[PDB]
Amino acid sequence: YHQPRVPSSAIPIPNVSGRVPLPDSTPVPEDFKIEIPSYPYGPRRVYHQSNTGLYGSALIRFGNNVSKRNEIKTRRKWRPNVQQKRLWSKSLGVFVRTRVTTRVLRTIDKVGGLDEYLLGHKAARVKELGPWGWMLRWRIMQTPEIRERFAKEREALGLPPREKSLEEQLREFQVAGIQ
Amino acid sequence: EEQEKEAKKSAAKAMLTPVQEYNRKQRELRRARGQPALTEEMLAKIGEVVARNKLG
Amino acid sequence: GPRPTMSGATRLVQKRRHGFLSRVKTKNGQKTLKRRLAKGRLRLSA
Amino acid sequence: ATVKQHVQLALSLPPRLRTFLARYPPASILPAGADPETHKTPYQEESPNPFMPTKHPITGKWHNPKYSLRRQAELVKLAQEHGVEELLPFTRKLNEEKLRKRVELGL
Amino acid sequence: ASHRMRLQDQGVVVRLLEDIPKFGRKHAIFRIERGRMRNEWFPKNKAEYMTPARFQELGLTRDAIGEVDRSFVI
RNA sequence: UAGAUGUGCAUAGUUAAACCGAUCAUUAAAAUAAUGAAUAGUGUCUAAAGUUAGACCCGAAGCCUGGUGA
RNA sequence: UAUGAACUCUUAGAGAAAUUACUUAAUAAACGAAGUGAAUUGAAAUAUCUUAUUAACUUCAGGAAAAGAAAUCAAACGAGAUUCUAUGAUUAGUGUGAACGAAAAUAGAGCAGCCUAUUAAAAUAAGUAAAAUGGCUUUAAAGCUGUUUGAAUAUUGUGGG
Ligand SMILES: [K+]
Ligand SMILES: [K+]
Ligand SMILES: [K+]
Ligand SMILES: [Mg+2]
Ligand SMILES: [Mg+2]
Ligand SMILES: [Mg+2]
Ligand SMILES: [Mg+2]
Ligand SMILES: [Mg+2]
Ligand SMILES: [Mg+2]
Ligand SMILES: [Mg+2]
Ligand SMILES: [Mg+2]
Ligand SMILES: [Mg+2]
Ligand SMILES: [Mg+2]
Ligand SMILES: [Mg+2]
Repeated sequence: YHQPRVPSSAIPIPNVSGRVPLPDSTPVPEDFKIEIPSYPYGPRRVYHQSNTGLYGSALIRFGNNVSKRNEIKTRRKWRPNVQQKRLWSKSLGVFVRTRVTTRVLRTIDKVGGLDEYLLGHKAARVKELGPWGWMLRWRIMQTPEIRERFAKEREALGLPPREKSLEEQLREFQVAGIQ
Repeated sequence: EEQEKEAKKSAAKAMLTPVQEYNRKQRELRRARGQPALTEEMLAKIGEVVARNKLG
Repeated sequence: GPRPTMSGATRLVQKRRHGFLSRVKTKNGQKTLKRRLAKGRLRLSA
Repeated sequence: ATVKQHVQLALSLPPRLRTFLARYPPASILPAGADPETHKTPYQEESPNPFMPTKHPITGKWHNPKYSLRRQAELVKLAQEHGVEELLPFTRKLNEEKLRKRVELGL
Repeated sequence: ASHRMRLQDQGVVVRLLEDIPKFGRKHAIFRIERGRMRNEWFPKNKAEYMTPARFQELGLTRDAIGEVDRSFVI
């Protein structure tokens, strides 16, 4: 989709395919690519339309059409109620455009927002995210809000405090370009 | 060619949540504890129960 | 009855239609090669 | 000499039984003057009874027992073949517990 | 009247982080339409979703949800 | 050494069915009032058979799916 | 038991495979799982049904794959993961019919349990269980599922069957 530009972040919201093309203005070293970790459960072999949106666990379903009298079976299709909405992201601070079903819109409200819906670690949720939901999950992990929220949640779990982030690399390429 | 595939297979470890990283740290500590052992004194006391319930 | 449909036939149209490159580079052409390769054919194409 | 024969009977049990007793030793086989609470096993500290469910303190959610009801019946059946059924912790699958509940309450 | 009706959503529970006129005072909990909260309030940080976790941290329970006050004045 | 284990058929009939039982069922209560039904099975071989599989043999036009060819 | 050599194409890119141009460029079929899914045929016609969760196609994967240590079955006694074969069974049951068709259990082949899994995985699972509706499967249960809605917190009897 045509995503807004993050207010203070060089990194753009990933593309549907996974690529993160940087603008020509941003200086990039020779052969440098922003790669997103592979989706654990891999793409969805059927209904590739769901690999580019938040479809939860809904696919296109095939069944029969039954007549009133003779009950003659004819094959038909059931399609999920797929829409295209602009969802607010507190971490990014913009309106992430995406295709989301009406059932996942109620989940975004149930958990407290898109950011809370993308950070869920339960297996049932990582499967519902899909390749696209795994790219938005990776994106909000680069923001300082989530980075400063996960660092505070590690002090409660008795974990050592946590090397260079992706935002700094792009920042250092703008300095090295002038030298 | 394999070092870039094992690093590409374990590349999602930087996307872990604080809870996931906490559970993965406990297995290393739990696996390092080992298995408890039965001392000769505890084994001798178990034999009495076996003999008492088999021979009398 | 049959007709003389090979009159004026050229050998450049035989490689473009039933050639080897026309089959390895197409999804349906890999089947023909694999089918003919499983049967034991020597002349997989043209 | 009798003590040597006793240790040869405890080592004659299947590894499945010895493994369970090693990490869940009852107070009976513990040292004479030992205290049940002290010198607990790392497995015992997680849950006193592996067969009963436990409510995690931090998160108000019940954790499944380490051994499922099916596995609870395989240990009781294997423990009863070597006369070590008096060492397992309380279980609904125990032969004496099944019988006591029937006589006490009935159908 | 009937023994079964059309299933309807009653709204989402939110706690106002500001003091929006014509709805309620600050820190007011009530059920609002999903459209207004999703498109107008949540982006502007005017309210927040009252998830079960939020209820625990704030010490309140599910029996504290109020009603919308259309007559409210600043 | 010792103990147990492994389809099945028959040994009891009667009724829609159970209870019941050398008796049972109908008779809205039952009852020699009336009527019907009671006694060698089982395994194997040889052969002839019913049933399901292509099913004694040969033969369509056509239907569907996947590919080929201007 | 070691050892020298082992060309070109399929198989860099292009192309009319065994050429070009480069270079220490390289992996068929059958078998497996999911998705999609007919018709001939039988019913002496034919629509439900049957043929058939079949053939075929598509994707993905390994030498095998899948499945798997019970929210399983039993019935007041108890059994104790998955997979393969036989019996149970031309049975229960379903269906106007034609026909379709289990499970417990038993025997054999194998046998292994676990989360500290012997390769690195839970802080015990919520838009989930479930309900209405449209379908699949099916015996009306259980199971799968698009749409609209939507729970509870352990034998001190919470949750599923
Ligand atoms: K699609
Ligand atoms: K012709
Ligand atoms: K059902
Ligand atoms: Mg011509
Ligand atoms: Mg509404
Ligand atoms: Mg009889
Ligand atoms: Mg070449
Ligand atoms: Mg080539
Ligand atoms: Mg007829
Ligand atoms: Mg029948
Ligand atoms: Mg649970
Ligand atoms: Mg359901
Ligand atoms: Mg029920
Ligand atoms: Mg259920």
